[PDB]
Amino acid sequence: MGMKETVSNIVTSQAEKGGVKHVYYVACGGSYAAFYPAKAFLEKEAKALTVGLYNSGEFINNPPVALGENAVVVVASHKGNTPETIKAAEIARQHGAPVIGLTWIMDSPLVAHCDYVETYTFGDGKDIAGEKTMKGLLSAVELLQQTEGYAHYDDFQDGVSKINRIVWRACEQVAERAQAFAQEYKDDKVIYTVASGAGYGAAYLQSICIFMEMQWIHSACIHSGEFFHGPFEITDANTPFFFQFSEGNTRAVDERALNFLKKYGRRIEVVDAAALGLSTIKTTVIDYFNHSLFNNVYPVYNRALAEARQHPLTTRRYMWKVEY
Amino acid sequence: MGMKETVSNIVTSQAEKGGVKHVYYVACGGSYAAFYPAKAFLEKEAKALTVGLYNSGEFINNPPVALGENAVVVVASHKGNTPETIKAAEIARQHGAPVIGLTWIMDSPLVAHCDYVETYTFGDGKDIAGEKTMKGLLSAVELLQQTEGYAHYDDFQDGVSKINRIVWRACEQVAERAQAFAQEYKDDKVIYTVASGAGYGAAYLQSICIFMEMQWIHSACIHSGEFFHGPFEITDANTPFFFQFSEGNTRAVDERALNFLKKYGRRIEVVDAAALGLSTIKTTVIDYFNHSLFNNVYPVYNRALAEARRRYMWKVEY
Ligand SMILES: [Mg+2]
Ligand SMILES: [Mg+2]
Repeated sequence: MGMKETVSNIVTSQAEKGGVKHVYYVACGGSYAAFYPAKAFLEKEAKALTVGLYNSGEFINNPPVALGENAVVVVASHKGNTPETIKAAEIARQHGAPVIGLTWIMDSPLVAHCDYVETYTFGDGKDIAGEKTMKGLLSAVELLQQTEGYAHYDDFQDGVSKINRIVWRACEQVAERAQAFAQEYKDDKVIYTVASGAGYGAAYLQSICIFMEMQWIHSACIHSGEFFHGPFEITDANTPFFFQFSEGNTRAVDERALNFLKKYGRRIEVVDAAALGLSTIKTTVIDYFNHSLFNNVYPVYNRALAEARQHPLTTRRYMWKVEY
Repeated sequence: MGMKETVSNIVTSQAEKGGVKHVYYVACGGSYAAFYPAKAFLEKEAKALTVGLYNSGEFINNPPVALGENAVVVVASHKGNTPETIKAAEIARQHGAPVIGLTWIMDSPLVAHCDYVETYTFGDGKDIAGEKTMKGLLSAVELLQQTEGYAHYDDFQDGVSKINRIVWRACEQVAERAQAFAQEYKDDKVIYTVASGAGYGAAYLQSICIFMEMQWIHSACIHSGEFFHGPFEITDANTPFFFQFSEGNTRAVDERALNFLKKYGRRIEVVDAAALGLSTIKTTVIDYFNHSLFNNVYPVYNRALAEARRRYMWKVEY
């Protein structure tokens, strides 16, 4: 790891200042959700490190008081020119926090405001062990490991060594179902997403990818636990559900939600990490690999849906500059 | 006992165990959203205390390793019978974490599983200074004050002393707009909510109230700062936006998002904290009072909407 080395440098420099006590992940768009696994990892595993996950806009208007020499700030920007994210790195450096930047473009303006820069694999055919989300997690595993010890580091590196094969085989495996999925939902206008736990970020991104295909109403990305309380999303609209079924410690919540939806006869596309072979990653760390699986399989489904859908030229279609 | 005394007993009791290092807020449904401000408070203000906000089902299936003698867990259930929340209190005591319970029902099962119980004001004419969201926050302000010190404790107490009158006055103030809102939106099926910062919880809860009236599609509750980066929730559905315009540190984020929506000719109902008298609270602490304000003014709009308008008969968990 580049990350192992980076964190080792940071842990050395800040020792005299009282150590790393706080980690802040800061990004917008698809870079924000990509750090959700790092946030979930530190919340689950840490005893003496705090973690905060911020949109760049909220961070620079309302930075925490702990921002200082005992904080590390990890910023991400695919192209390295998001103005709010650059200001975050700058505000961090002016408070004496070391900044790690994550970017595809090493020339970018962002780089000039980072103490350390890490890049990632990108595009069709990429190695998943080196992708943006995995680098964000590796920052968290190395900060924990090098400050207080991480009981399951070797299981984790075992996981990193398996995820790429798992994902490539999963994408092949969903191909026929994706086609059928496309025919079944090509005439819907709105679809809900459901998820829980450390892969939720991937579901949130998928909810926005569906929105970008369907372009009608941006629907709620429902946490699985929330069906059992108060209102639930079953009405005369007959909206279908795109259901992220996780491996790991929140699988029991997901199963309870899936059974609920089944008792109401809903239309549900289930995408099950267990059915896609995640289960060879050990129980200790499998929660943290859900995101990399789903986020790299959903494009197969999204491509099929797009291709199954053609629009009259009388229908206005929208495009955006989306932040990877 | 009240929060000040309850926290003193905890600091005393965990003194010889390493003291209190982590706070977990754990609830479901409306009680989850109600602890958003507490979480926001500790993440902004604490240098040495960690904070987590969990739904009970998540917490009981995936509890943090730091759950133990240096954690305080604050659980809330209005009727004190939500099973997941009770299980959360029990798991927390079994790990040796002091458990503070918030409930309206003082003989609920939940009380059997907490070390301390606090209650709150509820119902029309309640004192806002004692409402559930405010006891959540006060738990956080006392935890911070008695462990680490808090620079704005007195400003905070001042805010607490003002919020009741601010709220009941704002309720009267919006009454006529609420009627006009109900007429402009009575034929819509879906409406988005938009908010930022320490009061996001109240917008989330409003998203759920709108859906309970409209009963078509549960739409996104949009963070203001996500309208700076595409994609944007602007389509030919022409969905309107119920916009929570906060006072305090993220008011500039809100203002940018509102100007964007205006530039796009969207249909927007603006509820503005600065228009509704919140600005009497010191800017050092005003972020934390947005929730109490919006949460208590929304009902006026919601009742007007329902009046102006087979049904699903969902019950809310307060
Ligand atoms: Mg629900
Ligand atoms: Mg956006």
